[PDB]
Order: sequence, then C-alpha cells, then structure tokens
Amino acid sequence: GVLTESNKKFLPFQQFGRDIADTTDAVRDPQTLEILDITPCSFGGVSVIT
Amino acid sequence: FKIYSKHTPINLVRDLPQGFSALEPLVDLPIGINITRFQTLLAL
Ligand SMILES: *[C@@H]1O[C@H](CO)[C@@H](O)[C@H](O)[C@H]1NC(C)=O
Repeated sequence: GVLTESNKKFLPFQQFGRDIADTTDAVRDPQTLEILDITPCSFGGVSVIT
Repeated sequence: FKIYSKHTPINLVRDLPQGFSALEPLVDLPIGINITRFQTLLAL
C-alpha cells in the first residue's frame, strides 16, 4: 500500500488502527512517534470496448 | 499488570455521576506475580 500523513488521533502510546475486514488501516512509525495511514495502492477491473 | 485511569472534573456532592468516561491505559508492568488480595493507602 501507500503511506501518507494522518489526521487521526491516538493514545499517548497507541500502536495502530485496524478496520472492519481485519486489515490494518493505519500504523505508528516505531522509530519516530509518527502515525501513517495505510491505503492500498490502486487496483480495479479492466474492460475492453471493441 | 495493567492500569487504566482518567481524571474527570465533577461538581457532585456524594454520588458517582451519570455519564460516560473511558479510561485510557496508564502503564503496564510485566511482573508476572500472584495478586489475590489488595489494600489501599491513605495520608493523614
Ligand atoms: C533511535 O532513533 C531515534 C530517532 O531516529 C533517536 O532519537 C534515538 O536516540 C535512537 N536511539 C538511540 C538509542 O540512539
């Protein structure tokens, strides 16, 4: 996925944020205490008009 | 050993107020000891 700045709020030492499908949606960087939201990179179907 | 805490301001006199206030964790200690009985501590 892609990593981006997050406008979310966490606990003083919270770790990450899961979502409905049991897939991690955001993560806190272990080195520097910064939070990133994980968005899976683009995908979709392909249709050929002919 | 996990500790949860939140310090809310109330003006009630003698009863636990009606309301919701979740307690964020304060600290965790991996002591791994046995605790079955407990007692508080007070000042004078
Ligand atoms: C680990 O990295 C952080 C920031 O990159 C730094 O502040 C910290 O001092 C480092 N740890 C040690 C033990 O130097």
